Amino acid sequence: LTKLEEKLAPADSFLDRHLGPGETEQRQMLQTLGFDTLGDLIDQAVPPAIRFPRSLQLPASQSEYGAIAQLKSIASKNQVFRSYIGMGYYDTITPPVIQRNILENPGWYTAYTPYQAEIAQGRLEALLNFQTMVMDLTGLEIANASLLDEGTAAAEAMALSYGVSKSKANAFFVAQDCHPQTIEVIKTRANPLGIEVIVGDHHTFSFSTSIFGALLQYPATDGAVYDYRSFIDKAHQHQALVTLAADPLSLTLLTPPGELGADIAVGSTQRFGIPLGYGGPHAAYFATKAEYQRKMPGRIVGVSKDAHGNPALRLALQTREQHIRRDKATSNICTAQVLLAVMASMYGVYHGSTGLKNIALRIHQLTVLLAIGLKRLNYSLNNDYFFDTLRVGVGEQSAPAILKAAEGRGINLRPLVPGEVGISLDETVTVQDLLDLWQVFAGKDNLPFTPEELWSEVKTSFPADLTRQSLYLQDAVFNQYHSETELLRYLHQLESKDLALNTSMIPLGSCTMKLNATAEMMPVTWPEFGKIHPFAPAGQTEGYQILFAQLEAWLGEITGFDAISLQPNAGSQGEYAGLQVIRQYHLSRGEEQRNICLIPESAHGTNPASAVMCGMQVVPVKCDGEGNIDVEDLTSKAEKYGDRLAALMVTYPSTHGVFEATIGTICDIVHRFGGEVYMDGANMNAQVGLCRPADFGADVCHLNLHKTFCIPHGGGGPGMGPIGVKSHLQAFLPRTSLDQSIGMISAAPYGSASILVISWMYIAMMGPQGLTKATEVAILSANYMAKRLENYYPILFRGNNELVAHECILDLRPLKKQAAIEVEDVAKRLMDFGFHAPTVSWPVLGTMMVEPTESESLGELDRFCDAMIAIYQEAQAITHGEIDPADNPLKNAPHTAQSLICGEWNHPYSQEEAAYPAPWTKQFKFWPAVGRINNGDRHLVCSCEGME
Amino acid sequence: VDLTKLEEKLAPADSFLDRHLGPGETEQRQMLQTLGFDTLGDLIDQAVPPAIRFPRSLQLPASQSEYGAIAQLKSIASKNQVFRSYIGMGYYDTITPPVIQRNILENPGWYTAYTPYQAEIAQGRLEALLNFQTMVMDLTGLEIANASLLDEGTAAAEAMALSYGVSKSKANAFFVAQDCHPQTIEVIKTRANPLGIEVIVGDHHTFSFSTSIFGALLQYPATDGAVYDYRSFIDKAHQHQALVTLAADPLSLTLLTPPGELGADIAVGSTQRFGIPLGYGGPHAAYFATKAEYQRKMPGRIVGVSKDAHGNPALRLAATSNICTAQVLLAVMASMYGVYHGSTGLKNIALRIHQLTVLLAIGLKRLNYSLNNDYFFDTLRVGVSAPAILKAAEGRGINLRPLVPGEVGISLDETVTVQDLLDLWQVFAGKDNLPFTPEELWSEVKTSFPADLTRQSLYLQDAVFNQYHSETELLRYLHQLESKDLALNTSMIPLGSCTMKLNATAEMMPVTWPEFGKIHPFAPAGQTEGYQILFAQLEAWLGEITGFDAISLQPNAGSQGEYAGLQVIRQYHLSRGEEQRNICLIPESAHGTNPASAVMCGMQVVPVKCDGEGNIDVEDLTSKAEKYGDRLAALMVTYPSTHGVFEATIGTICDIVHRFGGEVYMDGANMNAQVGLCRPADFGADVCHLNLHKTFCIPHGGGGPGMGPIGVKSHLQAFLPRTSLEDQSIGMISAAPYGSASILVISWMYIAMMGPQGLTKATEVAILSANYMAKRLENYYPILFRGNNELVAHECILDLRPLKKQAAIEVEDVAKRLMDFGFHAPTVSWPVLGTMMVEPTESESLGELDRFCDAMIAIYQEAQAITHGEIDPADNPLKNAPHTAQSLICGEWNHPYSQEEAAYPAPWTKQFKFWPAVGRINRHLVCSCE
Ligand SMILES: [Cl-]
Ligand SMILES: [Cl-]
Repeated sequence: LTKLEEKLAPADSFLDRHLGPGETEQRQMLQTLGFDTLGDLIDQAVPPAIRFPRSLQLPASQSEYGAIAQLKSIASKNQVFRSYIGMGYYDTITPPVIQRNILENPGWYTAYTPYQAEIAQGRLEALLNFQTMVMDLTGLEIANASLLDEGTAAAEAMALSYGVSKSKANAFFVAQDCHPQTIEVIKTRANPLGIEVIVGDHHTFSFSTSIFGALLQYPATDGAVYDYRSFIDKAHQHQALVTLAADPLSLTLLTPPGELGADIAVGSTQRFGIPLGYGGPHAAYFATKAEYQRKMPGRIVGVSKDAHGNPALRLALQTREQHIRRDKATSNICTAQVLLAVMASMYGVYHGSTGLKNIALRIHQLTVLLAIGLKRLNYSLNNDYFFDTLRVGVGEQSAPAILKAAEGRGINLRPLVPGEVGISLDETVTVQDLLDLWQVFAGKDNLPFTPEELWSEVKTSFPADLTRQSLYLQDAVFNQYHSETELLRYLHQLESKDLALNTSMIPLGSCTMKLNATAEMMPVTWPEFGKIHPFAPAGQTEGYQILFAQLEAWLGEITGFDAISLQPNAGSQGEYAGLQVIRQYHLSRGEEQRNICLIPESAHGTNPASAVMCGMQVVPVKCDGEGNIDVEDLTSKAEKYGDRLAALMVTYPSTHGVFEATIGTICDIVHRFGGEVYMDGANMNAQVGLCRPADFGADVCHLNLHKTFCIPHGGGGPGMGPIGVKSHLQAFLPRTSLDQSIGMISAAPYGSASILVISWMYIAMMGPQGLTKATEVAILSANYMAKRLENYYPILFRGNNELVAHECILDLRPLKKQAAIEVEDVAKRLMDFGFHAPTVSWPVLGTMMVEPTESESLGELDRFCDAMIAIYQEAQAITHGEIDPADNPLKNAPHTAQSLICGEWNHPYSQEEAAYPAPWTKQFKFWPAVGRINNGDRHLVCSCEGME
Repeated sequence: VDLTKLEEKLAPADSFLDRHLGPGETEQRQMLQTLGFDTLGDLIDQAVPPAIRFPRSLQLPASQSEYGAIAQLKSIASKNQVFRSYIGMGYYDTITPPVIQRNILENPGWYTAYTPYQAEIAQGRLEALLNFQTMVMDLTGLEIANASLLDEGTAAAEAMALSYGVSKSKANAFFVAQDCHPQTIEVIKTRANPLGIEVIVGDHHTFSFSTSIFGALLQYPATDGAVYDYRSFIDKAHQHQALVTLAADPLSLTLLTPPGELGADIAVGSTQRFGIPLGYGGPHAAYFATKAEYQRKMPGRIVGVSKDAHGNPALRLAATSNICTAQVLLAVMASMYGVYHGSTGLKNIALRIHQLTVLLAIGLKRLNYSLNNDYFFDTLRVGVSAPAILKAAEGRGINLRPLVPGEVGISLDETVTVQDLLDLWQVFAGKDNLPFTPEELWSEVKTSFPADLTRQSLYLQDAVFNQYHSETELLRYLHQLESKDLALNTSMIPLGSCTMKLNATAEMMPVTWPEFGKIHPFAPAGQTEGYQILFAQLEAWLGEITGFDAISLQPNAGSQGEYAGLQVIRQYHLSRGEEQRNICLIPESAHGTNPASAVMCGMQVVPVKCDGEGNIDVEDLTSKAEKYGDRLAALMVTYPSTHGVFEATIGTICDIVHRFGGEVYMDGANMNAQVGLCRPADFGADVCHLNLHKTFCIPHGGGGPGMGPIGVKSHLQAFLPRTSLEDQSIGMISAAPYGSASILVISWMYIAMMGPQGLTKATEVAILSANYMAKRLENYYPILFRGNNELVAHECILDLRPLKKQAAIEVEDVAKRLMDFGFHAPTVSWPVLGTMMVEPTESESLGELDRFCDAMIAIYQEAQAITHGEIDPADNPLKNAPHTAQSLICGEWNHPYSQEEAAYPAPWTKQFKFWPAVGRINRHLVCSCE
């Protein structure tokens, strides 16, 4: 068969679809570089000492059609139950128009963070809608653009609360009826910080122990609705901030955290039409009082002005605070769950306040009806008040029998304690479902009541003093797009403002903006993956178990690590998990004093943030004068701190894009002094099939599946950051269910499980040969671009035949010295050529880092190079005094259509020179939606963006 | 029951009717207020004549939520079985590239616009269509190709009609090879009957040509897979001045010498194999190619290259035929398959299929079976118990083709793997251990068609077929074309007579479920139970809506519906021994497809006058009915009229026709004014067609035929087209028993989600919105043809002729100027020359309606400025529209108006601007709207 099929005319190959440059184009590019074969270039680019000497051991590549069919048979092994398990995840109905035109639209999911706000106004507006929706619902004044999941959001509230206090308190109170995974995430975050987590009963908590904060669940995990006002008042007189983890759908009916006096509200917006996803992805919310706005973690959309005085949005950063409490108040998050926040905000837009309230009201009414019927069947109910969740006492002999009978109908209930079961209803629930529940509990299909007769007993089952009266979602945007046609057009208008991968290459250094192929994306929205509750019984998730087993083995082979955790749900979470595992390792050997983390001064700012969150003390390691890592400063500090040494965090190849052939020795050094080596996987697209982190001395790494392995960038999302570890660290990995484990890094055991299918598909379609070729072509394209631009812009940090790896760093500092042109000028001017800028001013201030990836055609690479060459000449005209140095296209970019068409034109250049500076713009023109937005040095944590 | 009563108590759930309707309750009351009515019911009572008002609720299932309707259809779909069908017969499983599926077929930017009437804002799909034509031209080796036809059978029937019109032969006979696909032969006979054409079905091997023919149709490769050299046959046909058509598989043409090189005059075929779902019959784009010497009588639409006002390249869409559409969406998909794969990719797909087929053949031979095709491409004719072979195949989820006793056919395709090959061998062997090893057979593998038919000529050598092979490049190319086109995701397209309403996501979703999209139209009945349920339900529901006793879902275009309906009437009169009844009465304001359909049916058209108020002249009708009483076949009517009027005389009109022995056919163009409010059968129509792509939400596809089912009274039921391959059936109207079956799920979903209450409300709101627009515009443009109580129905006709008198402004000036405001024009110059007919539908919001009215009002003021000498009568925005960005930005500006006045004439254009891709590009008797 195999040898028979090899004889047949070639079939459609996914590798060819994924690679931008074909064979012909590759030969052209090699010729400009001066190499006969790609193999020759790669032999010079990669140091023999670390070159992986064999083929990756992975399943042979399949066609798109074949991979889909294989994954379909795997998916068919999952069972889609009606899960009434609750615990922070509830089935919901994604309006088809949103599923098709957002979730299944590359126009919405292919861009990354809105670094270049002028060409991201569409998704920034949807995020602003998300924030408004969260503010209205929570009754709190400030809301960010979303966080990873509910549990991590709660941990961010804990950190903020510690930073605000001025007392001797080191305890944080967590109610024992918070969701259990939330408590686990908080404990895991508290451990390296030395924070005492007190898990207790809010009813009886004495406040005899000083706390800086308290977390309460609203409604509680068992469904109970409580009035938290007196707790909140007592907490305040003890100087603690109170955070409510509050179900946002419930807030359409219940008095909100703001009005109860709470200081912070967090929760999941999953119920706003986001698939269960077997854990994710879902956007969590975070809201607080205006007095704490400067301490807000993560990203937040603000309203600014453009150069024409018109309103424009930008994605702001947490302002950098200097204070004695920074060591426990640090956050490492630079992203938002953008795509999912867009989806949740659009759910609110489509339903309106009345539609949302009606959804909640119907859930409540069905829940009340369920309760009445259960009582008529002589079960006991334990919640005095509730929204959507009942706590049913059944008799400790009968509980497993009830759960098994429910399963017999394709229904999951929540096993509470023996003699008790929980039931959470949701938007999908019908009267037919209600009848199934009754019959299950009755043990027969004939009931001693008729469903309709029970209606007279139905009434609001939460107290009057918690019955919300205040309004929400009153702004026009939530009232005017309720027909499918109007929402369709609203989505299209927003999408059209944004430059995504369906327009042009976005060559973001360190971000790997490669192809997010349709076949990879398709299975995400199969219900067998999308409609599974994360806490469903193992018997119903055999397909996911297979998916996990295979992905773990494959990523393990690519990295060379012995074990993989698929849990961490962001790049930053991967770093954090990796450091946590290292910390736990030293603890397991009785060495609680190894807390020094060596970090190269060129590192992305999330690295030391993550280290600080792990209770580590960062020690900077210096760079060369040739831009490589300085071994002697490393050694000097590896000695000075030698018996305190916990870790070295390194990126390979370097953040400067260098294949440092000294990598194995650096590792050999750290080990000599007792430390472990962690590799940041940002630059892993230069490695796949060419070298393996475990082989050169790394003990743990994380991978960015949303970079190297095709999960889309989501308009700014966290993606997934699984970690690989060697055998000696295996015992410490995050738990895969609800023991030397560090605990839980993400709320869900497999993080955002549903998007893992994308990376599975990529590997299945590429195979060993495909994955390796992709790496080699990415290196080819970077070197090609470097070679084309080297006479215009100095290329920094070369080899080794003076080659680069997968990215090239352009030095724009001469343009400032010669023409007073700033890197931001070049970035906006690129928009007029139809391009999103590459990475700006990181790792080197005043430069650009360009990463084309392997997915972009020679034609597209040449156009970008031609744009940069055109911009060089514009700068020359300034330098030579041929144009006004203050009034020129570079200073005035981006140019909107209106600015060129309306009003008086007083520029020493033509409207044509402004809008059509290259031939291709006259065939297809992308219009910047707004002029340059108001407001050099990089943020200290989110290093690729401007300081706040 | 008790659950229903309990459910009604609960807080309201998301209602599909609310999503479908543009105006909400608040907007509706605001519109009723401007009209002078307190309730919608008061308006409708005055709009619909009480004598024809349907007096009860439609009897249809209560509405379901989007979520619930999807779940119900899913349980129906799960009753279908997706087999590996190697049946062939003109349908072959194929791989739709996922990037094309997601970004074209499941993209409203591609499927929501209609025909490119306004070419300046349709350059995207026009270019994709140009690509389709180039692809067909290259593959067939013939010079002129149209933008596609409905299906293979009807395209072959169009070829017959072309041949009849241009052949110099005095013969009246058309030869059809007996090894053409069986359904093709049926469609040809059905089209030939009313024309008096003799169809000769025979063996092309032995046909003597002593019998004179004007045309011949040959299948390449043949239906049983045999590949023949038709050169000698073609030469003899030419000796007799007959035209030869080859029905040629376009994939096979990557390997086989093409029709153009064999001497053929016309080539037709299906492009379904170019990545289009089986669809249980459709929709698929058929191709039609021919020579320049025959060009003038070729059917359908053809994209041409022209120039715009700036001298830049621009596209436009240039034995009678009634076809005005092309299968646009599917032609786009077929051409993008060609663009994605390129010449090499296509040839490799074909070559692998052939190699697999030769391998299959060698293996079957080792197993002592007889192989009957000397030469073949993808299809084997296998001689033996054939029933036991077929049954054994079914046991592995495989369908083979039952030929004659002792013979089975096997057609391989793009999805076939060596594992599938192994399966076929084991079936025929009778065990899993074969007396050979798969790899061992490779040595005997050789090209199994002759050198004399081995293609050497190249194809798809243009750059477009060579530059978009990565997924990223294709995604971007698709995005750029899409971006040029104005579709329903941009703004309302209020085309009178086209009903541009919401094509809801939930309705579209099931089209691409494998259980609907991946079923072969000739799969065994036991595998298609879900479709059987779908058809039964749809037939019952459409019958209740129309009042008819029986529905045929077969006709696969609006024009096919008219044609089918008239064929049924013709057959009725034949059944009564009254062939002399061939007079078709048609109002003079009718769409041109109506008389063309009648002529195709062998009928003689007699026009009927409109009166001084633009209603059917009852006296004239009565006089003509009486005059042609002895010969009266039919009256064709639209209701409400083509002038948009609910005539109170419709029942009287039907009575007069019946009194003189005619039947009444109703064109369903205006059914969006009727649903729930009146029923064609109830007022006297004997048959009608419905346009499912207008009234019932099938997308307009960028110009597609949609589906045109007919409803008939019991006395016509015997004559309906057959639903499977003595009876009184007219035969076959479409190639597939249920036409484009996969898209029928869209109308099922709409009816399931709307319910009887929703369907009726939709109609009422459509009438409300048209009346609202007329009231807003009446002071600026005279409203023509108001009905009783001075109300219109679902559309209003704006008189633009005063603008011509006062300002020398033409309707085309206004149509292009609307582009600068971000709107696609309404229907231009039909049914009344120099006017516009606007149909908003119920799906557009009050905000959108007001913007369109405001644009028309602003344009009225621009005309006034010309009239009053405030601006140059020749150099003004109306004459220079549409304005491209480049024209406003590049070169010298010498107009007396500003660039801002050109590009931003309304405030909304400063919030969102749609840019016309080209400047202005430099009445048809059939396709009347163009
Ligand atoms: Cl491989
Ligand atoms: Cl209803």
